Amino acid sequence: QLSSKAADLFDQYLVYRPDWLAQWETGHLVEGLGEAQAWQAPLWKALVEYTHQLGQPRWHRANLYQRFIETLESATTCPPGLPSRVFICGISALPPVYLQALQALGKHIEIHLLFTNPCRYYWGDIKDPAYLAKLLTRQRRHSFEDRELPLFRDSENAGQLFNSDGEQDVGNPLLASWGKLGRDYIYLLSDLESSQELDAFVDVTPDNLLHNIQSDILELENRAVAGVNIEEFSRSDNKRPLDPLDSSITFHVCHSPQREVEVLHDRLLAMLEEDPTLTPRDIIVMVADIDSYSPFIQAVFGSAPADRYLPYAISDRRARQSHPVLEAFISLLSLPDSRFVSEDVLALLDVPVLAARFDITEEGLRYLRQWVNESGIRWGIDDDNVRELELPATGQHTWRFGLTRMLLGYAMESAQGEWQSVLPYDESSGLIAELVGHLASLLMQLNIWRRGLAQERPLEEWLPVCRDMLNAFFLPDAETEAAMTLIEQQWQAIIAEGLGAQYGDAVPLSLLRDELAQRLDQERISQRFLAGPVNICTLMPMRSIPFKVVCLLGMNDGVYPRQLAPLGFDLMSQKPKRGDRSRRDDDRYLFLEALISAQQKLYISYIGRSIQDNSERFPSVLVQELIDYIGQSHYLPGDEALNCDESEARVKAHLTCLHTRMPFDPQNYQPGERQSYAREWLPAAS
Amino acid sequence: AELNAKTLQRLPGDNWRVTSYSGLQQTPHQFPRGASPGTFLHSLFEDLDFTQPVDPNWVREKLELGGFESQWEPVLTEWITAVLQAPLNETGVSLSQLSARNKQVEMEFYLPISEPLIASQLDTLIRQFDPLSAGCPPLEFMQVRGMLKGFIDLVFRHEGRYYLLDYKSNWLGEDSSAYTQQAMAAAMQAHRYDLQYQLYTLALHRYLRHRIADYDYEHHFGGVIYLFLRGVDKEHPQQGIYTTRPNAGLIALMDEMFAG
Amino acid sequence: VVVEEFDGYRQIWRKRGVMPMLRALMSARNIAENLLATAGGERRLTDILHISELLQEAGTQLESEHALVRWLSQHILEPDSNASSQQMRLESDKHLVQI
Amino acid sequence: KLQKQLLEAVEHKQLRPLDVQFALTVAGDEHPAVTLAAALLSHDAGEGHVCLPLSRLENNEASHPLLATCVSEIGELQNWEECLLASQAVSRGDEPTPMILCGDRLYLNRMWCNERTVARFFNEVNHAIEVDEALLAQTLDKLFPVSDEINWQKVAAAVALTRRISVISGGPGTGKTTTVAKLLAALIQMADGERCRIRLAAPTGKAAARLTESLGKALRQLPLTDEQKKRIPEDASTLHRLLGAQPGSQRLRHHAGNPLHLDVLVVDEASMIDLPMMSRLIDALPDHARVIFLGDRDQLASVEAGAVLGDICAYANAGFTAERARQLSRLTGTHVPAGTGTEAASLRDSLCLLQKSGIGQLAAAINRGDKTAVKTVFQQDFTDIEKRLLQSGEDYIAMLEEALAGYGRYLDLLQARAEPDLIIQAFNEYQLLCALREGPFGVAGLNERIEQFMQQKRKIHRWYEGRPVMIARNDSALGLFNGDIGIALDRGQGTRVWFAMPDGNIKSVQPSRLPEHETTWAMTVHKSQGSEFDHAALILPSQRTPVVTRELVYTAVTRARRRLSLYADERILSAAIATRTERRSGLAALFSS
Repeated sequence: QLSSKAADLFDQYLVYRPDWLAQWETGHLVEGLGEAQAWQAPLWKALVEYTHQLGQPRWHRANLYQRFIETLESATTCPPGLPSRVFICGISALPPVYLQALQALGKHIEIHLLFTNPCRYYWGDIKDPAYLAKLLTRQRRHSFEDRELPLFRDSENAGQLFNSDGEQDVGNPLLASWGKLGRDYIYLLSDLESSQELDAFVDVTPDNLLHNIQSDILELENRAVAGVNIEEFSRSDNKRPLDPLDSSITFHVCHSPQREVEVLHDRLLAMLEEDPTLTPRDIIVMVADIDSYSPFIQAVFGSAPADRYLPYAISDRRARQSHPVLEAFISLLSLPDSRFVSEDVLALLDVPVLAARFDITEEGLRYLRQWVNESGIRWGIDDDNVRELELPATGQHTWRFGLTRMLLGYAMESAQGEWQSVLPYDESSGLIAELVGHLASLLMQLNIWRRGLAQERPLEEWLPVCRDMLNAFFLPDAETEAAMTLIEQQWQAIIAEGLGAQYGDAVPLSLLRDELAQRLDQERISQRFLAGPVNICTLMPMRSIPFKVVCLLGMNDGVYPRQLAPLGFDLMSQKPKRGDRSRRDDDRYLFLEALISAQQKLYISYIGRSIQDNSERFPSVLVQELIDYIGQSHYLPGDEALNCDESEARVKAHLTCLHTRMPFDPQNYQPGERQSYAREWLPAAS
Repeated sequence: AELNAKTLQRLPGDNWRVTSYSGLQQTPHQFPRGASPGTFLHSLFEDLDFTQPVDPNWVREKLELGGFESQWEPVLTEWITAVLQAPLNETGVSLSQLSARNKQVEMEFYLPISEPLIASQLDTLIRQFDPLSAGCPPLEFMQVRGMLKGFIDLVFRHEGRYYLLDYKSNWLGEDSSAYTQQAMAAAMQAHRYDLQYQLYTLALHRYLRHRIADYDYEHHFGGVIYLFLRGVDKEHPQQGIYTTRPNAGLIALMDEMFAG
Repeated sequence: VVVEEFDGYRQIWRKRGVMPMLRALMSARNIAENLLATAGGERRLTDILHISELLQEAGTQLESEHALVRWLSQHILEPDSNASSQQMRLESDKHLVQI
Repeated sequence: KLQKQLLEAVEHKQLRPLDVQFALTVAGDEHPAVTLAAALLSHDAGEGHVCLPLSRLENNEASHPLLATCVSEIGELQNWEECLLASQAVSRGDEPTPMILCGDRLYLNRMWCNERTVARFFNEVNHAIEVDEALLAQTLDKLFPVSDEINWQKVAAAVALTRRISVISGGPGTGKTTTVAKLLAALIQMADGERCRIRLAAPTGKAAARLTESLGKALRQLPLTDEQKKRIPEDASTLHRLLGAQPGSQRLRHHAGNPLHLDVLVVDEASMIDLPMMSRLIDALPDHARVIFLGDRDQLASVEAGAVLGDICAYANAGFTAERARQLSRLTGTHVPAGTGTEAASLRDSLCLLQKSGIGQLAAAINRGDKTAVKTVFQQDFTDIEKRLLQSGEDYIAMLEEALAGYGRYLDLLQARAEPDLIIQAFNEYQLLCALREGPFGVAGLNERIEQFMQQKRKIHRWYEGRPVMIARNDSALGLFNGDIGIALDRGQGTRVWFAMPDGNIKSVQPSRLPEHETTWAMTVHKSQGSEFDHAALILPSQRTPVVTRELVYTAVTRARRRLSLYADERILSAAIATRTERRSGLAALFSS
């Protein structure tokens, strides 16, 4: 566990901190760095020295790029083997090391950076008061007219750039809070000396509430009325008028995840009906964790009637092909530590492949369920297994006691008497007792493997074990050959990494078993993403696809954003830099990407009240900051002059809709704006 | 009180999907049969270097990584040399003669189909110009509109003429001459590989038309090559390889059919 | 004929899951409407839908349909007591005396 | 040890996993002679053999070459009795031991209690029922018109009435059912005021319904009053239903505690009664109940491993005791022959054989030399018997050609699109019977060649339309049992196999709902017992193998109602007639004591 967590930091130290490892390679220490950095410099120094003893190549991502930039700094314009032109598309976050290598690469290969930013002006930070002179360069437009920061040289001093840090006001407060990622990124793009930047921006004509916000973020203006003075605090007409018929930005309060998605299925039908051209492919639904909502997404979309049915595709879901084959094999690797409870061995017979190898039919397993129960098979398999756990040896209630009790009953009737002090089991005297012979051949194979898996073996001795265990315990079929091949592929790749790293010490089986559980679940499948059914998947950083309808689920406070704490001894979190990436800033910038990506309607849903105890919940701070900016910058046509706060909460209550607790609630079927398309509960509501 | 539930009038959705040719159809013989042995046979030629001969230490480590024993490698490194040295079509192109500059391995193409593709509206054009489409009934698939997917095993150019290559193994029970000009084409009609190379050519034709400036079909196209791994033998050059060139009048009407 | 409709329920059971099959069973038999008509039947219906949610939860983890029935029978013998397995509050109880 | 050596037998498929694991647990760590001796015992007991005599295990001429691994273990001690009895896994019957060694035959305690219960019930616990000989003779005189000659049917009725337990042996078509009606009629007429409770039983529901209809036609030929017709039994049920055998468990509702409530019990086709069912039936019988068994000595089910009736009628060839021959002479009013010597008194007096019936002349010549067999199949042709010499494969194809002629009427009715009920009766007009299971001649051999002959000829194209199917194993849920036939056709609701219930109603079953099914165009001679077939054909291999036996060919000829055909070699068929089935059961050894 320590060797894996440290290898993850050295990898991050390679990318984002090449100068550190450069100082640790010589043995010197960095001045002004967080504690625990002491013992880490030798562990990297020894690592470079140990990999040198093994003869492996010394070059690595840290020390390599500096010579790579230097060899491309002075050289001929035509190095061999390099492509004509390279494209960078969709990536809004890059470390400074990569941009330094791409800057020196621009002298030969033409690189085009495709970068989506919400603001057409410069919202980035500033280094020094003399650094803005280099940021005064023009930005070329398709109109060939040069573009510069707004207000020209007046906004530089202004209140915008303040003290020694970056921009203060940053225009729209939504971009300043959420856009902390793109801040440093656009700051690194404008730092390139030889880069030629040109902008093409399509102006969004504000009409709907959605186009109003995308405007304010694009033009970089604050439309929220703070009410600094009582003259401004009174009249509410100075805000932007909001139409009551606008469905663009809506917020929905639900009870449980079930009822939440079931309401989403009704609102998606209302959006498909209200427009002549709407493709379910163009509609996306993003969830905090797709694995928690996956059973509910599949249920409501699979239970819809024919005319009501719409195609759906779940993505980013953890790829699982055959569930029992993977789970039983992991349980088979626990044989040396297994107590061999009767229910566990019968759970191994639940897999049809494990029963097919021993040819135990499904109709015959029902006889084994009653026989194991009545013959007194409970505790571990053998008597030696009992003493191995340091429990007193009994001789009864074991798989050997039960089998012998069952085999003795086949030969001799229970009415005769005891023989070894084991009473014969009379239930099977006939041809049905043949299944006892097949069950007895299973425990023999379980006794052989549990004794072989207990001893620690070098990595080269663990290679055949997976191939020998699969064919012995399983009889492959057309369906399970794919999953069993993925087992041998992942199992042998782990040992190939161990043999490739020259590890000659013996390893216990408990280490490789837990390593299989981690690497096997991390596999996912993106194949069904764009296939054209409605897209369901978790929010993925750096992935932004413009869509007409964008939905959001699981916005409850503490669920989003996704909280990943640093290792706590990591030095990068102590002294942050520009290009440092944190999962908190990734999800906060993802909520901004999802806001600009929606071209028509935006769907945000969260659980306001827990359906169990009927308590109060809260939406994520990102959603809370959004509904606060909507109410302050807009007013309803009913009252053009009321008050700043009174019209605020009036707009926030109008966009927020509270759906009922149960699907049969008659409130859903009342004629109006929100009406459920489910006809199954229509007679129940009546 | 009175209540009602809204009912959708228009269809809930139409068919827009991204599917491959699999969504449409829906001694070398002693080698094991299945999906795992087939993927291993393909994995060989994936990273294989054609110009350099076969190294026995490389074959031993590939079967070791795949889980197979040393019983194979002596029978493999030989058979592999017989596949790379086999001449192809009329020009007698050997696989070892291809430089890495002309090699393109595992091409993934996306071919959009605009109007909905109807089975009967297709096979009639197919069976018209294609003699291989006479056998078997017409292809049966639901109306599909969207992007088409596919994986090209190998694409290479020789003498300024591009070619198309694909790998098939299968054939659990046959070893000897049962792979022949009549029998190989008989299985091509059985597994419906006819449409497969016809869709692969339309793909490659559009890619060569897009990438190459001033491209012509008849000039730069060398035809289709279907390489059967287990059918390659040192005795018979014809066994194991299958070569057919589209009529050039079929792709012209096919490209117009998929465009509109 | 009942064997025919129960066979059709088994088909939807295999192709979809527990929740869609119980939805089709309640829609065809019209038991959801009949329970709301019976006095104290809405409390009965809230438990049926909540179990259908837990069976859909445990149905995604276990692909084997018989292991799903064994999971349900195992939880029936010994109550799990989990908070998510606790009985939900009936609707309209806001207007009822709270003990 | 011999453990790993026994693990090869599983891959060699010479032993089941039940036999190997039973051998490791019971014998344990003792000499490998005791381990393999329980291994071959569990194997023979699995195939149905009752015991394992020590002389067969010692001789190298035995099967399972794993036996040749015993010379490296047992070291040629030449004493199997001293080695086995010394271990705790084998005893003389005093201790509660799994295996029992008594008469040089080693076998399980289960088979030991079943052999002891059956052999004792026939030797002991049976009482000679004394009734008036004058009145009993007057009743039999009114049933049987001809008193001038000795009537075997009259002795069969006299022996069954005078003795509690009795067996009436005879071939098919010899008038067995008619003799039972005379026995039941004379039984009800004997006791006017005493309660008479009669029960009809068969191992299979097929022959059970065959017993009810045949007993019904024979009983209406005799006059009876309303009280006698009130005591006439209603219908017959399966022996498992009579004992109340549960489908799930092995328990019985009767056993020792609850006796069957009866006066007399008639079990038809006792040949299919294996030793377990005979021993389970004996403890269920009260002390006042008389039981009568029906069957033949030469039926293959009687000589099969685990059978009872085969060794019981083996002593019937000796004849009646000297005293009973005088007693039966005073009863039947004729001269009853006396058997020479005294072997077993109680057993020989409880048995009777009916010798009065081309089918009958051939079957009677089977027990005699091959000179009468070859002469009977040859001259005059009998119109019921034909012979085709089969050596080369060209005569093997002509065999399949006449095989189509027998199914000619059946194949047409399939292609004529008839109703299932008539076609079920039509498939009983022809059947194919073959000795071996596998090879060029056998169940596995013919079914492939026959269906290939159905591909070459266009009669039926291939579950295929019009296919006959038989059930391999019993099913309690669907009401169909092993040895029953069905016809699969599309009535327009779907493709379904149809069966004929004993009540006459048709029962549709989906093809996936059948527990077990197989191609019935050829049947195993043992599986066709109890069924009737209008035309039949026997298929015997050109190879010489002990599998072909006398009782197998006998049950093939007796399986045909009227028409019969044969394809066999005169050298192979006649030589197989001389060879008879060897039985290892120690029942006949206890009767000699």
